[PDB]
Amino acid sequence: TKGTSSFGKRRNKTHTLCRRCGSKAYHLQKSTCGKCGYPAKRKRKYNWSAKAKRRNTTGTGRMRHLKIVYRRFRHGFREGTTPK
Amino acid sequence: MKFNPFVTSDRSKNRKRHFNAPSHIRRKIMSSPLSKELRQKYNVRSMPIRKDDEVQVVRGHYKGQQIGKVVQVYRKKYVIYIERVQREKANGTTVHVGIHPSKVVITRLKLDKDRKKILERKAKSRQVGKEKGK
Amino acid sequence: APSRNGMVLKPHFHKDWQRRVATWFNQPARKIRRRKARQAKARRIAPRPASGPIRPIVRCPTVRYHTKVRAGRGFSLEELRVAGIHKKVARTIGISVDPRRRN
Amino acid sequence: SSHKTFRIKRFLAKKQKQNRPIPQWIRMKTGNKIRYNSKRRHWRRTKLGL
Amino acid sequence: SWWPLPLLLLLLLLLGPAGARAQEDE
Amino acid sequence: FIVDVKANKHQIKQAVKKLYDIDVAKVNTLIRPDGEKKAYVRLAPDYDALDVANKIGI
Amino acid sequence: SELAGHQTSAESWGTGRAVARIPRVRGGGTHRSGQGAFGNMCRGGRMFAPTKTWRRWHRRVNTTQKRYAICSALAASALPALVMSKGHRIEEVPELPLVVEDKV
Amino acid sequence: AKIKARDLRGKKKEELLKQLDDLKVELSQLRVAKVTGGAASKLSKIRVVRKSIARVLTVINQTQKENLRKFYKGKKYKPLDLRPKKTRAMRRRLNKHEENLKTKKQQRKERLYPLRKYAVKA
Amino acid sequence: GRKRPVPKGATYGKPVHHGVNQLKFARSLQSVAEERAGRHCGALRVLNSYWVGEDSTYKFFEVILIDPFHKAIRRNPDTQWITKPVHKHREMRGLTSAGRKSRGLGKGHKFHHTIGGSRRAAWRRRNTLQLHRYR
RNA sequence: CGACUCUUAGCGGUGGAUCACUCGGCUCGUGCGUCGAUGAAGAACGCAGCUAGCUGCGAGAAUUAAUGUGAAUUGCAGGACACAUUGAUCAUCGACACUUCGAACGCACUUGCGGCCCCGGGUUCCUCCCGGGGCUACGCCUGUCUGAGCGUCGCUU
RNA sequence: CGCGACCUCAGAUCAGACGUGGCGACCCGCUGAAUUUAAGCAUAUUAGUCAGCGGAGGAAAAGAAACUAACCAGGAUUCCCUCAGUAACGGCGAGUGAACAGGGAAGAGCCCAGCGCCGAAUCCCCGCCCCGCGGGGCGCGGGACAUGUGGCGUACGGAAG
RNA sequence: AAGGCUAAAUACCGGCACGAGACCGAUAGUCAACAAGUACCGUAAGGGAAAGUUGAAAAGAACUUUGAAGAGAGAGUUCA
RNA sequence: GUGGAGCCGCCGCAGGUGCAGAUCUUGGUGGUAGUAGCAAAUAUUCAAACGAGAACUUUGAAGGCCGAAGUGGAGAAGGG
Ligand SMILES: O=C(c1ccc(-n2nnc3cccnc32)cc1)N(c1ncccc1Cl)[C@@H]1CCCNC1
Ligand SMILES: [Mg+2]
Ligand SMILES: [Mg+2]
Ligand SMILES: [Mg+2]
Ligand SMILES: [Mg+2]
Ligand SMILES: [Mg+2]
Ligand SMILES: [Mg+2]
Ligand SMILES: [Mg+2]
Ligand SMILES: [Mg+2]
Ligand SMILES: [Mg+2]
Ligand SMILES: [Zn+2]
Repeated sequence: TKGTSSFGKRRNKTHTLCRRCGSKAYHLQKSTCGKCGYPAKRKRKYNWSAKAKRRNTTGTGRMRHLKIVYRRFRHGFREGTTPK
Repeated sequence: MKFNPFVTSDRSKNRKRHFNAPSHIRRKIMSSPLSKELRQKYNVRSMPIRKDDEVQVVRGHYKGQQIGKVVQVYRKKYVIYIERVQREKANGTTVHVGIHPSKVVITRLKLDKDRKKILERKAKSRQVGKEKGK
Repeated sequence: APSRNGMVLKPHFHKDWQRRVATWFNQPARKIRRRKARQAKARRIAPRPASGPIRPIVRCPTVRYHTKVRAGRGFSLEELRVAGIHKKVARTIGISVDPRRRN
Repeated sequence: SSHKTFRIKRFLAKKQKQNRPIPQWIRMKTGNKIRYNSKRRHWRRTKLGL
Repeated sequence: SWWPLPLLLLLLLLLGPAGARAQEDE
Repeated sequence: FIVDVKANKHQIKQAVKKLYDIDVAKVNTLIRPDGEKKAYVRLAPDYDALDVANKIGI
Repeated sequence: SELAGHQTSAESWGTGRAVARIPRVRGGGTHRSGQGAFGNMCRGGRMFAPTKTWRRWHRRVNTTQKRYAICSALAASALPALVMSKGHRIEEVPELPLVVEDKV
Repeated sequence: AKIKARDLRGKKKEELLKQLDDLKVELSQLRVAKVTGGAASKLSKIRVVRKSIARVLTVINQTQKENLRKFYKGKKYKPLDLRPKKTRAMRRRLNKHEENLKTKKQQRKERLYPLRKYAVKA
Repeated sequence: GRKRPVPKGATYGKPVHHGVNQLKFARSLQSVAEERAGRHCGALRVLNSYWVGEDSTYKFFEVILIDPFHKAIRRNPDTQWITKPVHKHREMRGLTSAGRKSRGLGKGHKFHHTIGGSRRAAWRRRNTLQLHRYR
């Protein structure tokens, strides 16, 4: 009753995936995510989990715009076109 | 002795830039010496090899006395192919064995607009060095 | 835990002292750094004397040190009165000025 | 479920397209070391979790 | 083909407790 | 056809009409389970689906 | 060693369960699921007494011994028994404190 | 039959769009040739016609946007995608003019008592 | 003062920290006024504030704010220090007149619990182990 | 005698220690010290002739332009060799472009339902009619427009 | 009744700007333990540290005495060596613990309100032009701010006439 | 005193680019030398691996023969 | 003898300095052992066909079970 027969009544899901971090941690009744806390404005990170930071620091993604800022830095942020 | 504090000396960091080089650095590093008739005439020590230069191999299983044009330049495998040196497979289909361009002597170049300018610039950079010897 | 005749010691290591440790490995590299900052400054003020203005004669306060003479902060604004040079012209000619000093 | 929302089946389509072997021209490439797709998912053993 | 695939970690979890109980004389 | 999934049946009805110079009776659409939208464009009774197929390539 | 090598959850099983009382990693699934974590015995664990970068690397010698050692090293460069018994083939060489003129 | 970018910059707007809408027809009837059995010589043409179709769109956008910067030249209040995008913390610095402002109490303090050059030997 | 925000007044530690209901919050009430005036208006730079009233339950402070991007503040170099990006949010760092009175800083023999910079920069520097290279 | 067992050895298995190698760490030091409403970090999905991952990208999608460089890319095909055209490839990177979510911005998050303005075709339309575009978050500052008050008055009635 | 001036306030998809969120090694403001040590344990210690919360910046904070001193006196801040495991705190137990002299690294000083004087001599926004690039300045003209006090000289080392 | 500003000397286990070492050498060194915060596990918070080396060059064993094939017997490539 | 690119003696220096044990850690291999086992819900049989090869596939024939609160016909959640 306690074990392998009450596992059969697992039929309806507590969490769905989150819009902001893509997790399966968005709780369908609390309406909040368990990783980022989506309807809060800030990102949910804590210093008591050092590993859970490095899953989602800056650098663990594409960096679609900080790739370019680091490349535009080393020439001083030009705005004219070029010399031919 | 190396004196510049902005160039390496370690085996691990020179082997990394050698195998992961861009393909325009990689033609500078697949260079080849010239012959004695051709460096007495163009006074330049060596050139990067290209598609139609004719070559005699100087080391290996195939050595000397066979001038032959090169036919393909694998930069990915750091290897040139020469029109005469080949190898029979088990199938009977002969294919080119590939050799390294520092094991290679250019005996006649291929001259276009740009290969003239590079030889001219690599030559002028030597008699400036002969003028330091006052 | 103690033993025979020795000192009775109070080592101050009962605290997380390994996160606050200072290693002077950069201390060669900061000595050649602050030499270069002296050299690149000495030619920036090129005719002016290095180590800046003239400092005053100052006797050290205590019973321990009042026999000796020390460089000071600046001139008291009555020396510049008596020597006859203006206090807003003194520091631009190379004279350190300390307005809170009494003689 | 046969009642699904559009985010679920544009998620289940992405997991269905990358459940696919390597092409056999790709082990002939120079210097590689992949030899079979190790990220293959069977629909009974490993389940996606929504 | 040929090259197959890896299986799964054993992931054993302990269970039983000194068989069928049993208490010594008091 | 196979159609981009941001299109609806009003846009497909004008895209097929203006690229292929033929009338469209009705359209049915289907997100096929490998991700893409499949369109079933039924031509008008004036036109034939066969010769339009032979001039678009197949 | 870079930091703790303890960046790993591990508590002992403690009780019976017939395995040694080293801490075990948590969870399941993966191979690293009941393996013995940190301690200087374990594959993947932490080494005994990890080296610290504040070991005393540099030594003092007071100046009148540094000068003693460098007066003792020039005077031995002027004896042909000592300078040949270090390896330098000075057999064909002239007068043993070799000086040359300042033109060099 | 190669499409060069500098070949297209001296052309009119209605000539580019005719030659853009041309390339969209040959890009589509090559996808018909792919989705049928196959005509493998015409499946390497599907890359030199979709990289040629980016060249026409770039020349259209660069004769549209650099013509649009001539229009707001010398105007107050130009649009946001014509202003320089140099790293938001730089758009909130003052400017070279306001950073070089001096008050009148500090203008006469610099001209009455200016910094002299000197040395001390004789 | 502050009540210690703890459920049913039970703090669970050693008895010296049972202090629910006699605790005083070492930052002043004027600095709380400067803060949430500057917390609501984030585009504004707070200069300082003063006192205008109190009754029994409430205390009233007029907080004076500076708009850094107005061209009467962006010009006039007597005021251009506060339109410079290190002066963002001077109360969340305690840099106003009401803020720095809680930091306990000052010159003198009464104030060298903060003898380099601040209270926790004096703390780090007396509690670091400065084992040198030749030691 | 033949098996079974035991101990040595030769050979073969099973296994992956050892040694040799190292495009990885680790530590120290140096220079710099730069994100975002002009849409960041992060997430989702899509992009190759044959492509699943990784890596690179964004419907211009395994990259366009520009400048440097000067004949390759390469697992296999295909197609431009022209380079006294603009020239393959690679690097650089300042010009253009940059789907959806996200501070995330019309409201919702169920790809749900809008509201104004302009442009194309239908009623040549104002009145909930297809497509395209633009605008529409909150706080807050200076100004402008509208105007609330048995708030303080002034002239009038 | 109405009209008007203000004063306190509201609305706008008003003209133009700004704030939000990320990283957080170092820095600032808060808040805050218990393991542990005391051979037990309460004050103490751990420790004003870990964890929590908020703000930055290439540095930050501090900073030109409501200082130290006590003698022939020194002279902003920060940092280093020393002072010093010292004076002092502590079931005076376990333990905790600065500063001023002194020698160096670096060195730099200044501003306002007030007080009065000056016909508000000051500033913002828009309109067109002298002249301009890669745009911001003096000028020409109204609409505002502002006397409930803008700007000039002025700062305790004195200042003004 | 109860208002304000201020460079340098100082800090830097995150970022961008570097140079080095009496360091480790694939059970070591980062968890990760490899499609690694990946495979996998948990409703979630979170947990988290294993896995380097043919050869100088694929020259990666044509062809013959046994068997339905896997697998052999020859032959061949190679210093091997 | 295998192996195919590095290695050692002496004088000093410096350590992550020598294993049989820790219900040690990780990996590998035994004996037990061709053993325990492949026993809940009545049941299989004949011929044929395709095939290298048939107790199990298919097809026909016989004999049975479920027996309409089904071992039948469709769904929801879940799966993908
Ligand atoms: O299933 C078990 C059961 C029996 C023995 C073990 N053991 N014994 N030594 C052991 C060593 C290691 C692991 N497990 C072990 C575990 C469980 N039961 C059980 N029987 C008797 C007393 C208590 C219980 Cl709970 C059920 C109860 C319901 C009816 N069917 C039997
Ligand atoms: Mg919100
Ligand atoms: Mg290295
Ligand atoms: Mg508790
Ligand atoms: Mg000593
Ligand atoms: Mg053997
Ligand atoms: Mg910054
Ligand atoms: Mg390009
Ligand atoms: Mg619209
Ligand atoms: Mg191994
Ligand atoms: Zn989330």
